[PDB]
Amino acid sequence: GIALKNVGRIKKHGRKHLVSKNPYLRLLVKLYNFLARRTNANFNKIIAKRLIMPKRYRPPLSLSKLQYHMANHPNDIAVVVGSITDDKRLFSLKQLKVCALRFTETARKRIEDAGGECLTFDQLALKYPTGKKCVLLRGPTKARTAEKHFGKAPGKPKSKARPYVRSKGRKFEKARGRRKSRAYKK
Amino acid sequence: KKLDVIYGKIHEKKVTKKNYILPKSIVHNPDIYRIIHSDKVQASLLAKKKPC
Amino acid sequence: AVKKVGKIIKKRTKKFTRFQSNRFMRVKPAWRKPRGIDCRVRRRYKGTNLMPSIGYGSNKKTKFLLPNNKYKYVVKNVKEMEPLIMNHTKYCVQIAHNVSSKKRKQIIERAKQMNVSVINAKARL
Amino acid sequence: SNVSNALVWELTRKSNCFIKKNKAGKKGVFLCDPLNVNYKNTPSSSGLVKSNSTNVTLKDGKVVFSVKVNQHFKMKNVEKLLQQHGSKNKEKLLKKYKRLSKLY
Amino acid sequence: PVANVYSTNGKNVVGEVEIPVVFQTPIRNDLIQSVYTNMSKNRRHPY
Amino acid sequence: ATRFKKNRKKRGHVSAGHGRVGKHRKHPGGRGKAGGLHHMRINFDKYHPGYFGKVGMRHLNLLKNRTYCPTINVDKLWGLLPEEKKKEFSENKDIAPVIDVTRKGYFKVLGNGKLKHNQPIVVKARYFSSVAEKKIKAVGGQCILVA
Amino acid sequence: PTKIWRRWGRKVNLKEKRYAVCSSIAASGVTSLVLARGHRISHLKEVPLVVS
RNA sequence: UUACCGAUACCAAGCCAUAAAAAGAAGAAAAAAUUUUUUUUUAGAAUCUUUUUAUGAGUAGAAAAUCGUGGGGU
RNA sequence: AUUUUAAAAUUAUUUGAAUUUUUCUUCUUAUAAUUUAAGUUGUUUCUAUACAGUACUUUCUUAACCCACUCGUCUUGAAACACGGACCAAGGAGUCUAGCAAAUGUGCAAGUGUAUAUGAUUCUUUAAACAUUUUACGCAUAAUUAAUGUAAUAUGUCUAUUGUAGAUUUGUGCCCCACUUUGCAUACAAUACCGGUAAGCAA
RNA sequence: UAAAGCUAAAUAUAUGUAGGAGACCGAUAGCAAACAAGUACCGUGAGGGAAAGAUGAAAUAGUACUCAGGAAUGAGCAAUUAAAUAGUACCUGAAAUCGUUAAGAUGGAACGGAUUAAGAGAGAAAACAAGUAAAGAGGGGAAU
Repeated sequence: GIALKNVGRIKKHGRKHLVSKNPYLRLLVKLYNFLARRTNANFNKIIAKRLIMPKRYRPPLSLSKLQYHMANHPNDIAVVVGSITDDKRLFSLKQLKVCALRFTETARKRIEDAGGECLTFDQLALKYPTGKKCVLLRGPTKARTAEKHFGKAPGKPKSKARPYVRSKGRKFEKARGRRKSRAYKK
Repeated sequence: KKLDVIYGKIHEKKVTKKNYILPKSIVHNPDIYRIIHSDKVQASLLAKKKPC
Repeated sequence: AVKKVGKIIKKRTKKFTRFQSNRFMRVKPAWRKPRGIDCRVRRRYKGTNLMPSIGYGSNKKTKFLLPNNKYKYVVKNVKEMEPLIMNHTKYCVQIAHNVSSKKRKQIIERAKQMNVSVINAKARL
Repeated sequence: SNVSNALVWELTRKSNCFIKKNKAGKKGVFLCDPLNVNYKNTPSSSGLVKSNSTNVTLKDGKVVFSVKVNQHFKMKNVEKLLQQHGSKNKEKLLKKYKRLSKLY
Repeated sequence: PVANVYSTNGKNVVGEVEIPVVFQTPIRNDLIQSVYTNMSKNRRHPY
Repeated sequence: ATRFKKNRKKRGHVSAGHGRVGKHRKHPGGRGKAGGLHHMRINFDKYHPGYFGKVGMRHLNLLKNRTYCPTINVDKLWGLLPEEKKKEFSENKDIAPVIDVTRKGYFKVLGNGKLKHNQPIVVKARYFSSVAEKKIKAVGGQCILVA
Repeated sequence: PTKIWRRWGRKVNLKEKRYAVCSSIAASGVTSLVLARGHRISHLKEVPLVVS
């Protein structure tokens, strides 16, 4: 008998393997696991970790946010482990070198028309195997509507969680506990 | 020959799948071992280390 | 008790039997984990029907091979024996039960000229 | 492009008409491509993964030497043929052929 | 990237053709398998 | 699907994962939304705060077509029209685009976002927001009311 | 008791179906895959085989 | 006061699994006969391979990996 | 198959030194070997000069020493003087549909799903597949108010609010490090702006 | 433009009849009923309501003949069949339960765990001998 925590076995949390059985993504994961092991590059380690993540942690990054994040250094290349989506609110693009998992058709067309280029992660591993001049970016991992229902329960004081309701008219979840005139408010 | 017509090249009115774009790939060339053996990343790799 | 035959250690023989299968006919001896509440065997009371556990597992260097230090491979015709042409030292062959007498003879002669040993060589003759 | 040797191995490591598991003696898995010299289910031995590969197999009772585009021919002859279509592996093939020759 | 066209007598090759770009799509055995199971469910007769 | 079900993995476990003590009985708390305000009140108040009571006046028969109006913000007006024509209207300063958002399916133009500086644009819509009009004529454009 | 209102069919995304068809054609175009599926194609000249 | 006996605990060693870790995408070794033969092997599957260390009760309950049965594609 | 290496120790020669002054004194100079290094090796017998026995492997049956209460269950507590079970076979229990969410996989992405339906040399299979003359509908893309309604920096600038940490990137001291440069996600706050309510004014 | 009237199609069909199918059930299942089934049988009545399929290719092969028996049966040196231990309760023929033979144990339970020992059954795929020379049967490959 020995008095250890968790009986002496180190416990890790989070993903350990790719779940997607996409052969191309499996090949990419193999390549970047090898790259992360054989080079010291935290760049490659981060990319190898992010290729493994669920969909909700590879959110899209719009063109406007891409070109805003890459404003100050214009000759670098931006690498996103999500998808790049178009932004109709953006009036003009400018000469972006972007590596990404996937591009929507509109975003790809706009980037090539602006004269930049779209890169896959195998091309990124070919040309910048260490990540020189490569800026790691990610989209908003907490903007999705599911997070709007998370956190403190709707009903706890000063809670911002969205409740689960069929509809959102005046007669749905809006009388008692949501205004001072009916018992209390939140 | 009709495959190009059906899937977007040389479009004709009643044959081409309307507004359909052929799926693109996550990778550009899946020869990951050729990219690994390319000299740019071979120069990038650190020296082989040893196990326990 | 463990038995040793060269490098082969069998950590236990006399395979585990289901609790009370000795004194109940409707209880077959095939092992079942006693879920129970006051179950003696589940509680690991002394002197009764110990349960299997992973600790009995055999050394994985010698885990699946037969008393001839060869892995068994079961074949149904002559075409399934091609891979053994370059595995003849570490694999032995066994003819499937539902193979007729001609295919049996053909398999035996092909295995002999491949010098691959056969386990059930004298069946149906 | 679209395909690669690694991608083919990814597609065919599990689903294959040539894979024989060992259900009874659990440890073996054999790959029996026409171009698999040793029958290991391995990207380095799989003839449908390798770009070029030569081996010898018996077909309808006759030993035939095969080269991968997909050429077929009927010991000195095998040595000459291996020299003609050659890309350790050679010696392994020679010994495999000499073992094949002893088959009725 | 071209493919030779053969005659109904295999002994001959007639004018070659260019390989359609649809042959360059990702091969995607997982996607094919899942779509196949969902699709093949659609011809079942009730019981 | 049935061979992936969790009950299959409790096949010889007596209680089927439902407790040896509490058991799996039928409606031990009531049916549907029974106990709100009485014995499910913590759940109702913790997850559905404003559930009970009524607020507001009745609208007897609604006819949603009367008050239906989809909205668009000013920052998407330029993206409404194609890229090449956007470039044309940008390069040429004597011409402006006239966009009838009602044809695209929008009835009201809202004022969120930023329009391009010194780029005139005429917008036709059934309804306009105050700030939407302010931005449109701040960039040298015009709002036209249609119906 | 088995009922007739079981979910007999499945609605499949049109884009996913088209993707599957395109990928099946692409797979038919590569020799190792046609060999691995079970066809005895060791003797045909090229795998994207087209005749007059 | 000594010696001794005495656990599924402790110590050294082996093996199984669990967890973690170090690391990894190509060349002849021996032996037996008589320079020439013969016998074995001559590896490279990434949820993989090699090696290392620690660890292992368990109801209710949870999960993973496995084992079977009717029927359907391949 | 590129650490059972190197070192360490020992032996035999060898160079110098030191010292406890020497037949195991120590420290290196070089070479050659060894193992005390760098987890068991050798010899002789037997099995046996057999083809399955009186031996060896194995199953079973019997003893013998030590141990061993009837399972399932409710229960704080069951071997219970608690209940169910004479025996055996076969059957026998978290499923199906609707709806919601989370998780994960997949496609597409400010969109997405072509609903009912239509067409079309497909009409064993086929009740499935295939297709849809450049604002059908759902959900999403905007909130808020009982409500008339109103509706997100704001044209000084295609710019993209402000901080504190922070991934990545850039330099100077292709691989450690302190300052530089950039500042993702996110967290904590600050600011604006939208709807409602108050308050002040109110043509 | 009420207090009068008619009107086809697109729609529904656990009924009846007739076609066609199926990732359905496979004789304790599937309808209650695969069969002489809403039958036998029960209840005054309204009603309730089963069990029960399979020899063999062919009985246009369903057991002839003899012996012993009152007979049923049995046995055969007799007989159909590929087969009668397929003989009409007839395919296969499990378990509970019982019989015969053999072996063993046996002082108010029996069985068991763990370790061996003695018996008794089986067994050679590691549990010795590759090659070498001869003669006998064979099989293949290359060489004109």
